[PDB]
Amino acid sequence: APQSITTLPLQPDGENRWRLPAGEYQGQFTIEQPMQLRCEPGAVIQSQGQGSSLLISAPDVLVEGCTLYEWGSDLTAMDSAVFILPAAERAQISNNRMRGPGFGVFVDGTRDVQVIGNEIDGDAGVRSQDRGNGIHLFAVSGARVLHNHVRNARDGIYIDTSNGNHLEGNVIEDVRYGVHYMFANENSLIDNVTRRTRTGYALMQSRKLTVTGNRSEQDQNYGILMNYITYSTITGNFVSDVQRGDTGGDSMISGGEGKALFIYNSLFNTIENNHFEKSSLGIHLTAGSEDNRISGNAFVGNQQQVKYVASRTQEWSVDGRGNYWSDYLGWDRNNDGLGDIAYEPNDNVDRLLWLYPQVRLLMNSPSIEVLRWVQRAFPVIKSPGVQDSHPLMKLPTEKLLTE
Amino acid sequence: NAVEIQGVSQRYGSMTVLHDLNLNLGEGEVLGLFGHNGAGKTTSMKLILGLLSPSEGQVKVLGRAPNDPQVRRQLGYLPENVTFYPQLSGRETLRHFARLKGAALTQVDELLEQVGLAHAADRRVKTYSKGMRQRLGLAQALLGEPRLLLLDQPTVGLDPIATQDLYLLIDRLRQRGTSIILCSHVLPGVEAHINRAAILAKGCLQAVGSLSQLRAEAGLPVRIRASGISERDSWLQRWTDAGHSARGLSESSIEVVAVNGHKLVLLRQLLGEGEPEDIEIHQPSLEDLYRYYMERAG
Amino acid sequence: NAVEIQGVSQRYGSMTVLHDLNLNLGEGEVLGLFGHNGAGKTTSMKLILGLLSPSEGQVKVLGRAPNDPQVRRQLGYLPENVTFYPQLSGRETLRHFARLKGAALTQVDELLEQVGLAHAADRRVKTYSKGMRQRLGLAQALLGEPRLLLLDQPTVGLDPIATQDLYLLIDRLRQRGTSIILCSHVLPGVEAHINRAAILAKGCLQAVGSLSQLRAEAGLPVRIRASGISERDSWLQRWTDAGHSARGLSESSIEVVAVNGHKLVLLRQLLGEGEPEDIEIHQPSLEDLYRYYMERAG
Amino acid sequence: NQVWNIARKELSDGLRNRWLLAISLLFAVLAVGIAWLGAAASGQLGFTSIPATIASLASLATFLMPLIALLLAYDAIVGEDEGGTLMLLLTYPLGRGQILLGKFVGHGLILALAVLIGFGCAALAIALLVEGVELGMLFWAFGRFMISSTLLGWVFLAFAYVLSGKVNEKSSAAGLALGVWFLFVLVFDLVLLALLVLSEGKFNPELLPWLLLLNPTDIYRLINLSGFEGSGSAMGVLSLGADLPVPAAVLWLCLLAWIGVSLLLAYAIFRRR
Amino acid sequence: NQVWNIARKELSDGLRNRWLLAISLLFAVLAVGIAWLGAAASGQLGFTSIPATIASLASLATFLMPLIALLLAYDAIVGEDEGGTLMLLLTYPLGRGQILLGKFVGHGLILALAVLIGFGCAALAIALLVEGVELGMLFWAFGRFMISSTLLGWVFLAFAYVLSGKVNEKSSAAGLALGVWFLFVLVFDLVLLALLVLSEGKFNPELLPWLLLLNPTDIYRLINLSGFELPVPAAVLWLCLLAWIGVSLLLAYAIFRRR
Ligand SMILES: Nc1ncnc2c1ncn2[C@@H]1O[C@H](COP(=O)(O)OP(=O)(O)OP(=O)(O)O)[C@@H](O)[C@H]1O
Ligand SMILES: Nc1ncnc2c1ncn2[C@@H]1O[C@H](COP(=O)(O)OP(=O)(O)OP(=O)(O)O)[C@@H](O)[C@H]1O
Ligand SMILES: [Mg+2]
Ligand SMILES: [Mg+2]
Repeated sequence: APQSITTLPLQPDGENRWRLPAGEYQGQFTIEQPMQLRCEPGAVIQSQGQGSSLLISAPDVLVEGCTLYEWGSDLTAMDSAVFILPAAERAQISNNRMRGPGFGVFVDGTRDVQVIGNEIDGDAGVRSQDRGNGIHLFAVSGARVLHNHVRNARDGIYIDTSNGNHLEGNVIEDVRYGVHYMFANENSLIDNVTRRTRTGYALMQSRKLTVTGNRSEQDQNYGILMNYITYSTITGNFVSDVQRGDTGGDSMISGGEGKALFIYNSLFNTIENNHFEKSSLGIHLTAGSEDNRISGNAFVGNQQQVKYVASRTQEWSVDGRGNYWSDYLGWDRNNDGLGDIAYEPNDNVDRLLWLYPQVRLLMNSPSIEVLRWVQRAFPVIKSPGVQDSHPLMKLPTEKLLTE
Repeated sequence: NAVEIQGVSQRYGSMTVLHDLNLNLGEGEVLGLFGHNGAGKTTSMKLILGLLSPSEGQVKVLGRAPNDPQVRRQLGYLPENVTFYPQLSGRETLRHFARLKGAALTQVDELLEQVGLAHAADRRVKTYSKGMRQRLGLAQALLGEPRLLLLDQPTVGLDPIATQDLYLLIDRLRQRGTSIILCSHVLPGVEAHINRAAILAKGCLQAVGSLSQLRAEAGLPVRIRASGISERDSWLQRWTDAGHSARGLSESSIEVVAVNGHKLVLLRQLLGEGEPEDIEIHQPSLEDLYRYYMERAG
Repeated sequence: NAVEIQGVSQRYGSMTVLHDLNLNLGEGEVLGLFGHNGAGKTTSMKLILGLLSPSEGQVKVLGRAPNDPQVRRQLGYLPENVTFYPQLSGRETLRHFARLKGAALTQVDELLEQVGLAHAADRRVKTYSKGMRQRLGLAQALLGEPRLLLLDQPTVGLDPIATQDLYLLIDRLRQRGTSIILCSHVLPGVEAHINRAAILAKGCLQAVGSLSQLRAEAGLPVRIRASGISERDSWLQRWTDAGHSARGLSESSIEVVAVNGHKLVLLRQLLGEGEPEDIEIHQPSLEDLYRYYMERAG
Repeated sequence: NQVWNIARKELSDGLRNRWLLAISLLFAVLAVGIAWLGAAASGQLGFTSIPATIASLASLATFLMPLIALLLAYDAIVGEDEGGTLMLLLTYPLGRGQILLGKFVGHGLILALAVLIGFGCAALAIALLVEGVELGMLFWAFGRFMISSTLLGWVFLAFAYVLSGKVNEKSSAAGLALGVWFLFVLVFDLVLLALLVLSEGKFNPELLPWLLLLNPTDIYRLINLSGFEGSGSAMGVLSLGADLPVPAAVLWLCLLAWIGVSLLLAYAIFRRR
Repeated sequence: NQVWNIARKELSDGLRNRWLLAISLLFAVLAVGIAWLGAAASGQLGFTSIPATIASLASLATFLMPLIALLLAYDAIVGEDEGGTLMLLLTYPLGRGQILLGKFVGHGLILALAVLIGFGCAALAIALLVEGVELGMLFWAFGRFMISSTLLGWVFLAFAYVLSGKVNEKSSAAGLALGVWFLFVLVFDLVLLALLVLSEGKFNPELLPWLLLLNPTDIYRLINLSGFELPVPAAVLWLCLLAWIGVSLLLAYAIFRRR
């Protein structure tokens, strides 16, 4: 309800550039001017705890070097820190420091927004029913979220039906859901880390997207949940240590013993060369998930590395890598770097081989391996998932461990 | 006429062990083979058994070649250095053997007391003695009722009470029409049961036939070793001039050795008026022929 | 004193095959063990060796216990049923045995021809004979300097031209202070060489000592055999009453035994009337001592 | 019979060999092992007491059921030749070849007695815990199995006999019996398998599973891994044998002919002993 | 020493046995065969320098290199005792352990001569055909294979001595000798999985680094992966396999002193 002129737009230089002095600015500011906000490090805006603190609806806004604290909490009224209209076109924000209750970034409808290097740690005092959504998108093309270090939120960065949508280098910690996706076709996310999150990658009913190089580090029971997304390219991505427990919410999910890759019904997807480390259940399947490409990936540490739930004979390994099963019995028999000695491992032996790595010595005893040879000759345990048919190598993608 | 060896020589690689050996054997004969310890006495039996092949001849044992097993039903054998399966009973080896020779269980039970091993049965052969192994080999030779026996040095480790007992068993088998082929090295004792001798060379035969006419061409002296026949000095020169010797030892002892023709009348002078204290007469024996024929051949 | 047994009995579980054997030995003697088969002679020298435990006592071998290799060096052993590795040169086995005895290869050459196997040396010993095994079996006991010697039927399958050759070799060995232990089954021959006999019972011992005092307690007749001397009638009636057994034959000869003190006084009268042709007389020997001592107890 | 007398002897010393009575116990715990184990998740598995798990046992008996036969008959000729009883045994009214087949089936019955009690408990192990299975096909599964093992157990007797007829030392008979265990089982499996990829890249691929019958031991797998079992799939050498269009008893008779060629060679070399 | 002399006997006994040196000809054709195996595709020895052929060669050695040791010393006491001639050696100035270890290292140098003429001739066959310049590794990684190859043979040769002194018949010392070949090759590895599949909660993973010591076979299959790349280091794994050597022989030596 204070205006733009309640703030002090000092212009030592022209070209609509406005240096800001230091000061304890008060009030929920309504900035309605194309503003080059060159804000002071000493300038601290203490908002009054009620209402959106920064309404911006004028286009061409450049925000740098600011901070703000304790804005509103009316989440039904969208009490964000910064409030953005569709009319706020090609706006930019950068270098902003937040410790207030409600939303960090509300954006809807507009195009070409740039969120570059932002320290938005809103509120973790609530039990993640009302901790606040961090960055809410709603059909916002041209989305640029860059290097944004965020904590203290409920369900994280929300993306709703956007198509120009780039997520580069952003680090999120300590949240219910890391990033949320509703119906946002041809998305693009790059090198993002989700530390101590009740899930990190929630993706629902989108399409055509690319998933590149995002590392899921120390996550709680759900790493990546694809839901109803065909044309899904997931490359170069790192998964470490999904674990036991719950999320608290369980709105449409089931946070449990630890599923590294929840898969819910892609028609087409090439998930190629991704690392998966030390889960409980490695690959969740759904029975409606078919026509997949999983070649080149990496499966270490996980206990029940694939939960094959389909009635389907899906191979999904097009002549590349049976994706580095650590429970892969069968040494390199053919005298080349080509392996391909058997089909996939799928049994209950993976639990104890996770529990005792020493028994892979006892696996390759020649008394056992001729008994293993008749089990491949006679699948008494009826599994339709032969599902590798080309390990064909020893070890891919060691370069994904560059933390 | 049982065993008919026909001029046979036998080799070993290039080394011969026989020089054209011809031999006959009737049915009441007992033949004692003697010679060196490499003379061919073991390997002679193996041609009779058909263990070898007669390279330079043939032999018709009972008119037939020895490779027929129906010949071997009336044939028994004991080898030298005889071994058995050493983990069995004494009766169990023989009852195994009785299945081969076709005799029933009513032979082994009295063949055990033919050698007197009634306590010794039902024990392991590796626990047995030398003679307790030897009587088991003696019993299988007497298994059934064969007509030809080849006792390849049967006197290995035998009681000299029991050694003459089987000679009586030879003599009982001699009157039962069974000719026995023998070789031995205890040279006394056997000769009373020897019908004909079979002394032979390294590769050759030396002589054949009975003991009496083989003493003819083996002119060998009769010997008297003594101490105190009558005197030394008066009983010295009256024997060397008689075509004999008289070894004048000084301690009242003369070794008069007569040359077996003038043994008739001179013993009336020697021990018909001589005064016996320690006198020992020696008839020229059959090992002395083995002394002689080794000096004849070699 | 070399070998000293102190009251020792020996069992095979319940089969106590030795009864209370106390037997000693000096340091230059020649011993003769005799008895039946199964009497324990092969068991005896095994107890002299470390092959069996002294169950009810102990042995003293050269003042020591037999499980010591410095005591187990200067003995010389030859067993019964001796056998070797059948695929080697027999000199090379003796060359292998010389490394175990420590004697050099300057001894294996003359010992091969002392037993006389150099004509057929350097072949397989399964291509040897029973004599040629035992002559090779003799030579391994001849290695080095055997102070003690142990001879378990050494004369089996040997030529009697060479059987007494080892007896002179035995007679060459006690002159250089080497006590031997000899058991045998041929009872003639050894009596020229045995210093002390040790004929023993079933499990027990019968008697010990040298030859002549063993002849004291045995009632011993001398034995006279004849064939057509002069008469049949007067020879029967002269000895049916005069303290002898006039065994009444009929071929003008009555084969009368004298009591060996009675041949001194009346055989001058006897064969003057019985004009003699070829007559041998038989002193009561160690073989004759044997069957009495066999029948002295069971 | 005259030939039965050593066969009556050959059971008794094998009875006297009180731990060759104990050949069956190691030959039974291979059955009751793999009755209750397997590759993975196999603690007390009665539902996977299938004939394919019995077809696993024939692949395990590819190795040792030859080798048990080699450790018996490798010294039944040479071990009594230099044991010093055959020259006694030639005197007894027997043919030289007459004593071979008596020692053949005398050794041929003791493992035949061992195999029907080596899985006779495994027959009753079905009755012990394996509920819900059909005994009638298992009657025909083991009838495909148990008599097929002992004829292969018979066929390595006469392999051991012709070497022990040939050689005249003890350890070289053992030294050659390990040789024929290697080349006639493990090498001859793969020499045809190494043939079929490059030298039979394109040369003459027509009569290839006819070449399998020179190896005898894979036929015993091909008798049993085919059997009446349904799958037979992806079996690295037996997929080649699945292309052999001869009927089922043709594989039965050639192994019986593999007896019949081999005993004639035993009659040869023992006549030249 | 006199203990060398019966070993000096036995070097003739592996050569005058012409077909006991010729078990290296068995040992060569496994080496030249499965190096050139290529059982999936090729059959022309492509990754011969890569120890996948050596780890395959270390696999099937556990079948038969225990078994080659079992075919020699199983009758070196009892067939000698059924041969009967050992008592003459006992009269000869010998310790019973001095009899035993010279009978051990006599046969222990038979197979030790057989590996480097059997496998080491095939090392030269790879050194003249594949043209892989691996002078540093094949001098060493074969040596970390072939000295284990004789040593796995050395414990099983000693494992034949612990029952060939026990029993009094030859074929019982081949029947009962197969039980340790049944154990250490086929079933003792197998019951460890059956131990593991029963107790999902128990059988703690710090116990099983000392359960690999109890099998002498799998530790031979443990130093295969030295150059190919562990809770237990290699130097203590070298000594525990030869810890089987001493506890076999004195167990045999007490048994050999009770005949
Ligand atoms: N199978 C064989 N191969 C080669 N040579 C042999 C064979 N058997 C024996 N010999 C040799 O041929 C000769 C045959 O003689 P034989 O064995 O009959 O001796 P022998 O006079 O009977 O002696 P003994 O009475 O001591 O046995 C022996 O000197 C032996 O060395
Ligand atoms: N290993 C053994 N187990 C049981 N009893 C045995 C064993 N060895 C020998 N005996 C018994 O001890 C007795 C004596 O054996 P030994 O050979 O010493 O007597 P021996 O008079 O020397 O007979 P021989 O002169 O024929 O060798 C034998 O009759 C035998 O019954
Ligand atoms: Mg002879
Ligand atoms: Mg004796």
